[PDB]
Parts: sequence; C-alpha cells; structure tokens
Amino acid sequence: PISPIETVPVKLKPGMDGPKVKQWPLTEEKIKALVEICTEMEKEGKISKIGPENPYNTPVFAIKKKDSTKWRKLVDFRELNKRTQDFWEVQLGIPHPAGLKKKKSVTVLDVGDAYFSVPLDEDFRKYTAFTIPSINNETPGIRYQYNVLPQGWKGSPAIFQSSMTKILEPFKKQNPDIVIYQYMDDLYVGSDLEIGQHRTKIEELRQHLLRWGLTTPDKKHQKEPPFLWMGYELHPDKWTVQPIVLPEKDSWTVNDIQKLVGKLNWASQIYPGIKVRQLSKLLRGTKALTEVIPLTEEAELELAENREILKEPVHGVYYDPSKDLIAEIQKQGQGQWTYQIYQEPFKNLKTGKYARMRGAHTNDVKQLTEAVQKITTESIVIWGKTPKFKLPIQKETWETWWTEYWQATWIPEWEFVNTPPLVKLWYQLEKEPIVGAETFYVDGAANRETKLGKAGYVTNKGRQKVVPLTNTTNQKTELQAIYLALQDSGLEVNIVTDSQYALGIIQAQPDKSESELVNQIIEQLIKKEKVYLAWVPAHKGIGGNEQVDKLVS
Amino acid sequence: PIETVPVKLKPGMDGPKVKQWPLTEEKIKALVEICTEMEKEGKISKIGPENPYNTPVFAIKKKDSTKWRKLVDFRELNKRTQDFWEVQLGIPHPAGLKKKKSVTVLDVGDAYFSVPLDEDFRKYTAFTIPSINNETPGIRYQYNVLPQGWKGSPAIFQSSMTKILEPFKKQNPDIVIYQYMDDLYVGSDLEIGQHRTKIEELRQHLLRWGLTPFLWMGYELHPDKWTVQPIVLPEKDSWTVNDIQKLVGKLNWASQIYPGIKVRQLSKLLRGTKALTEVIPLTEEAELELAENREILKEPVHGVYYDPSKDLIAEIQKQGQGQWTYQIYQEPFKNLKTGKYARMRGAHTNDVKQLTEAVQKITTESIVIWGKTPKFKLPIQKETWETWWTEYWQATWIPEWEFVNTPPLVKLWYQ
DNA sequence: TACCCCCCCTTCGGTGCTTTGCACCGAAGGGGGGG
Ligand SMILES: OC[C@H]1O[C@@](CO)(O[C@H]2O[C@H](CO)[C@@H](O)[C@H](O)[C@H]2O)[C@@H](O)[C@@H]1O
Repeated sequence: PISPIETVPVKLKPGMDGPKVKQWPLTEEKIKALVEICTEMEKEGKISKIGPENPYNTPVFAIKKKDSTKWRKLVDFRELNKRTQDFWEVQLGIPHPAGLKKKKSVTVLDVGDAYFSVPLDEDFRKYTAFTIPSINNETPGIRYQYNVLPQGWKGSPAIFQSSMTKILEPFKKQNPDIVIYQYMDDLYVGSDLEIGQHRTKIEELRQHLLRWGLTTPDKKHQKEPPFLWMGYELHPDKWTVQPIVLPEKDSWTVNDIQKLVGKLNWASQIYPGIKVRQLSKLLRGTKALTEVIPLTEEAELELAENREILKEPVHGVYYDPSKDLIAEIQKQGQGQWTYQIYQEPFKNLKTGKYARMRGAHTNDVKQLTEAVQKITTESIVIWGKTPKFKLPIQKETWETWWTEYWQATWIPEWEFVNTPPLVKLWYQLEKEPIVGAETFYVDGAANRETKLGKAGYVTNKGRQKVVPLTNTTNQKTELQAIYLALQDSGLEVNIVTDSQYALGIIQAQPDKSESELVNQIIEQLIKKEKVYLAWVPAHKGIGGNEQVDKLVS
Repeated sequence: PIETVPVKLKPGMDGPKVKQWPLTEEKIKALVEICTEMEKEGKISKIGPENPYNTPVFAIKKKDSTKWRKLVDFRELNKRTQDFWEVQLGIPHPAGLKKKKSVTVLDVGDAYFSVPLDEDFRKYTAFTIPSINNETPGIRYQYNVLPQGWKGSPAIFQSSMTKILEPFKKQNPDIVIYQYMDDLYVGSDLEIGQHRTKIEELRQHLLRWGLTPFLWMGYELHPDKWTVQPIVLPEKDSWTVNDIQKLVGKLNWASQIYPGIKVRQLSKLLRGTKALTEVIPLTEEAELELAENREILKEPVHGVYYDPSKDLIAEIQKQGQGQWTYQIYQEPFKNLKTGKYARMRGAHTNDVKQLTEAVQKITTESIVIWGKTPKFKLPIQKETWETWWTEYWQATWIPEWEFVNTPPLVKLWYQ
C-alpha cells in the first residue's frame, strides 16, 4: 500500500476552455497496437474510460521506439498547452561531471515510468480527454481521460520533477553522508561509505521511493563502473564523454554540416582545441537544409585538425574543493579561443571554446575579456567560484587598455602566461597633437538619392586630394577620407574630421572588422609611428574643415 | 490577529517572471541558512512550479559588515505593484533632510517581517534558490510577510512606523526622519557625538517596540558638504589651433544647455588651414566672446527645477585615473545636479567596483535630495557589468539601469 | 504532426544613435546534449 502523492493544483488560463481537436486519420498498424496499450493503462489505473459527459478531445498517435520492435504512445497536447497555466521550471541547468567530487562508492538508478506514477489534478483530468478510432472509424471507438501526468503536456516535467524533489527531501536530510544528483527521474548517488553500507543505503532509498509508488527497475540500476550518466562515462578517478560519431560523408548537405558542428561543440567540453569557425562559415547563408555544400580548403583543414584531436581518447578529472581552480586561455586565430580549467597541471577538469564574434569592429583584448566572462560564469555554475586566470596577455598591455578605454572594464585575479600568439594592442592613438607632423583636414559626403560621393582632404602644407566615389554613403565617405589621409601621409600625422561615426570606431582600437575599408584603415594605422585624431563640429567654418567641406560637397 | 492590507498589481500587468542568476558558493550557503531559519518562523514557505512567478535573489555584505544579508531584486515586482501614492499610503519627502549637517542611515527592514502579507499577493513574491552544479532543481519559496526590498512594505508598515517614532520625534523636534524602502534616514544639526547619541536613542527606542543586516549598524552622511561639478572652460594665455578647436567643440555642445553661448568670433580664428600645434592669438572680439561665455556658464540654467511626477535619470562618464563624473536630470540638458567622484574603492585597480560605488553614492544622494532613485545609463558592457556587480553591491536597494557606449569626442565634464 | 532544461551558430526584425545608415541585441530556428 503506497503513500499517495499529493496532487498539484493546476488551472487553464483565465477565460479559456478545454481543447477540442478531434483526431486525424490513422494507419491500421497504428490503431491496432494503440488499443492494446489503452487497456493496460485502464487496468493499472493510469486512465479512466468514462467519456460521455466530456466535450473535450485531443489527438493521439504512435511511432516506434528507437530501433525497437515496440510502438510508443504519444498525445499531442499543444492546444491544451496553450490554454494551460504557465509554470515556473525548476530545472535551471545541467549538472556536469567536472563538478562532482570523487566518491568511493557510486550508484546510478532511474525511476520507472515516472509521469504515470504521479496523479494528475482531479479537476484538470477532464481536459486531457482523447479519442481512439475503434476500427478505422467504422464504429465509434474508445474515449479516455488521464489519471496521471500524460506525455506531451507542458506541465508534466515540472510537476513530476517537483514531486520527485519533495520525496527525496527527507531522505537527503536524514542521510547527510550521501550525495544525490537528481536530474528529472535520473539519479546519481555517491558516498565515501564502505560499499556494503552503501549497497544498504541505496536499497533504503529504493524502498523509500517505492513507498510513494516510485519504482526503480533493476534494468536501469547501475552497480559497476563505468557508470553511464548524463551522456558521460564515470570511472572512479576520471570521467569522459560517451563516444562521438563523426559523419565521414563525402557529400555534405546543409543539414550535414549543422549536425557536424553540433557534435564538435559537444566534444569541445573535454577535447581541447576544437575549431568550428570555418565549418560554421560554410553554413552561413540562405541555403535550404538539402543543398549540398563543397568544403572549403580551410574548412577541410579545420575538420582535419578536429579529427586529429578526436583520434586520441581524452579524460577529465573530478573536483577537489581543497585546491584552487585554474583557467588558462589560448588564442586560436580568427576570433577563436579555447581554454582549460584545471587544479593540478595536465589534469583538466574540463575544457571549452569561445568563438563568438559580437560587433562589426573589435579587437583581441575585448574578445579575451568576453572569454574571461563566459568562463567565470560557467565556473560559478559548476563550482560556485571564480578560477584564477592565466592569460596570453602582458600586464602592461592590459593596463594600457583598461585604463585608457572609455567603458569600465576589468578582469579578476590573473597572471601572464607566455604562450604565443600573445594578445596585444596593434596601435595607439596620441593624446596630444604632434608637433611638426602634417595636419590633414579630411571630409567626405554622399548624395542620398544618387549614392555617389567624394572623399578628400586639405593639409596645412597645401596638399590636397578629392576622389570620386560610387554606390556609397555619408558614413563610408567619411571613413574613406580618413583612409586617404593615412595613405598620403608620412609616419607621423594629425587628422581632423567632423565624423563622430568614424572616430567612434577607430578610437576603440579595433584590430579586426567585418568591413574591408575599416581593415584597410587598421592596416595603415599599424604602419604609422604616431597618429592624432581630432573631432570638430561641422558647418562652423572651422579650419580646413570649411575648406575641405566645400571640396567634397 | 493583524488584518492584511490588500494589494493589487497595475491592471494590464502580470507578476514578475525573472530567471535566477548563478550564485557563488558562499552566497548560496548564506541563503540556505537564512531561508531555513525564515521558514521555521513562518516568514516564508515552500511552493511548487504551479506558481508561474519568479524574482531573483542573492546576498550581500553592507560596508564593514562581516555577516551576510539577503537581498531580493524586486525591481520588476516594484514596477508592477500598484503605486501606493494613489492609495495615499505614500511617504512624503522632507526638503530639510539634505540641509542637515549629519544624516545616519539605519536598516529597519527587519521590522517588516512582523506584518503579514495579503494572501492573494503572496504568489508574486516567489523566488528560487539554485544549487552548485545543479545537484538539486531550484527550491522555490514565497513570502507570508512584508518582504525586505518591496516598495509596498514601507508603505503598509508606515502606520505602525509613525507611532513608534512619535515620542522620539516630539522629544527631539529638530531631527528629520525619512523612510525609504528598508532604510531610515535621520538628520540633525547637532555635534557628532550628540548626533550619534540620539541615533543610539532611536535604536533602543526601537527595541522597546522590539520587545513589545541588523539594526545596530549605521552610516553617516554630510549632505551640507555635498558639492557640484559645473562645466568649465580652460584658462590659457596662448592657445594652439587644437586648443581652440576643442574649446569650440565644447562650447558648441554646451550651447545646448546654455543657449546664449556664441562661437562666431572664436570659429573665425580657425578660418585658415593650419597646423594643430600652431600658436595663434585671440582677436579683440574673441577675448570678450570667451569672457562673455565664461560668465554665462557661471550663472544657473534657466527653467530647470525638480518635477515630482517625472523619473530621475543619471549618466556616468569614466574620466580615467579613478575619476568619475555624473549628471542627474529629468529632461535632457536641464540638469538638477552635476558631480565628480575620485579616489573611491577600487581606484586604479577595478573599474567595475568603482562604478558600483559611484552608482550607490548617486542613488544615496538622490534619495536624500528628491526621495527618488534614478535610472542609470552605465558606461559599460551589459555582460561585463552583469558578471561582477553583485560582488561589490553593499546596498539594500537596487536602482534601474541600462547600458551605453559613448566615445568622448569632446571632454565635456572634465578637462 | 507530443513535453520540459541547458549549450553554439545563424538569421532577422526591432531599437536608437553613428541617424534614414549603421550598429547593437534579443528572439527563434537550425544543430548538439540530457530526461
Ligand atoms: O542588467 C539588466 C538585466 O537585469 C534583468 C534581470 O535581472 O532585469 C532587471 O534589471 C532591469 C534593468 O534595471 C530591470 O528593468 C528589471 O526589472 C530587473 O528585473 C534583465 O531583464 C536585464 O537584462
């Protein structure tokens, strides 16, 4: 006799009523296997047959369990889901093996038929109603309502999971010597107890769960390592991912590359050095999932380098609260970064990558900072603390960056590690005008309608240029005029523009850009020994600014 | 046996749904301890997923305090809660509080726990405690009493509050007392020792109700000594082309604030095409134009005053070398206050700590002066701020903020 | 022709200053993973 699981109150959204969707036509093989299942549910008390007073219905269908002889029953509740109250999901994140401490004794078991072991809300049951065709609709058929959490209902996971948690609560509290990781119905249990004492505690857990009606079938009960948990393999002193299958297929659809990049991301959490940039670039585009894609020379090299990493098996270790966390980052090029988190050398807790390109114009320092931030957050999720950082950037470089930059920025306690390629600032703008350097007053303009424009400059020595431009914009001409000044000037130059747009970009010291013209300017800036940029208001009759404004307007 | 003040939300608004952000080990440890104890005493109770609502929670240490303090970010609930100004429950703001020589800040929020909360409103106070490495799914609670950090709490409690302070106020009529959120601001013109004495009196006076984070702490302000940072034009004997270009840029911008400003004569000096470093003399006309501009910047801006119905806005600029400037306003180019901070905690090491301190200082000043917290425009990346700011936050309230990136083409508020 | 959680990469429309172009950012739909 089970202790009954108290029901969770559940409501439809205000002024909304239950679903009426009826049924779509079914193939006989499906309708057949279906009715045998409904009967078993009725018997075990998971479902009740009385239908006549119930106006509501929702479709049902079936599909085979993966590579199995068996047919699975699924209810499509999407319309009910809309009309049902919103829930707050209590699953905030995925546990990670690198967060587990080492345990002498370990067990992994699952709860059998989770959703169907939990009673549905009495008043909500009527809205779960569904209709099976008797035989191809010749005769009326069977009507049912769910007595427990149905598959397909948006509220089922949250409700089971929460009930699961309330049951476990007393058991954890009265056995502090145990550690239990509940992910949904899946349990990981570990202890430093002698295996006998541990085998005992597990069975107590098993009875405790049964008392509330939660079975733990022996088939899903893992006793001996390696334990298969959350997609990983847990050995006693080390963990790893379950084997990765790379398509070797010689003709790649859009969808092939998607799957490919997907698995590489998953691999990146342990296997160091994974790069998806060139592979992902094959994918950027309007192409439909079926369009076949030739692999670029670099993308093939990227895929090649990846395989070379995966050829070898890799293991992560477990977490030792006594020791500090260390995060070490390397630049992989093209805005790609990988890192390793570890406590002792050459034993990685885990690894990862940050390839994200945010913004049209950026540099390595901004990107390194972003990587630091992602790693800090990930670490707080898994270990609840911030790792000490080892970065390929010199202390002065960093000091020059963050002190001179106009946005607040910071990195937590870190030390320089000398591991080329190093992160550096590729040029630095003068704070004061340069004595004896030629002064370029630059300007550019474009016609809104024609998309034609000019860019040019006049200098204090009488030097002048104007260049015609086609299919352009005000903003582009403004950058263009600055480009000309840089091209036509010596190693030291003063440049005066009215363009807030242009100065905004350049003063942030970008080393890379989505714009070819900006990259060309960056290339010139790197060649210069000194550059002083200055802004003046337009249309005030300033300087050569009045003079160059007329030239290009 | 105390009846509950009924509370609604603004019509056309659901309750808060805001995801819990990751918490450090020490903060989760502190939260579990506090929430365990609060649960014993009925202040909070566990709930399920069937409550759609959530609010973020974390913990903080007030300045020079070694004990953790629970802080709920109610910013979303507070905006969605009925304005209690319409219910007349609003707290009026004394103009004389900023005039006092000393103002001490007491955290009285502990008192609010004594008052039950409307049953139908409790579902909106829902929060979720996370766990390290997601060992456990989130553990949800809701409030049975007036929560700290909720704008409704000081209002509903105001009745009781006025009563408790009545004797002290009447014994000491020259002392100003203002209530904002969980804090009590107590001003006086007395000598410090006398001031500190009367503050300790007010505390014991609070225990007399107590018998019938913690209250012992206090923080001293001196609003009489608060200063402003106006816009200033440099003084030079010789001016280069560059200097005059900057000055014209600065003046042309400033003309949005002070309309009577004129660059005509100075712009003329820029007539030719010249080397930036060339020294040029001012014309007779330009010297007066500069002088006449300087005076205009001495006098106050016209038709700028505080409107109680409008939100306050705060902008902050990083000036380098641990220097920070800010402006508080309601409508653009009409500034109610301008200021500058320097040598704060984290100066020349940590930008985010300094900015966090700046935000706290400005909010504190705004509360004292207008009884309002401004919405901040922060010079920083969203992700950068959101990563580190809870590490440095020492305040029981959280202001509104948004993120901006604004290159300083003119150095306007600092030279 | 179903349900809940997390991640990366891309695309696309809304939003506000760089302003009627350009930069930013969140949502959503592709993929990976978990139950
Ligand atoms: O940093 C802004 C960030 O915070 C969130 C989540 O906590 O919202 C909070 O901060 C906003 C800005 O002041 C408030 O408007 C909001 O009410 C509050 O919950 C996110 O919405 C936002 O991205």
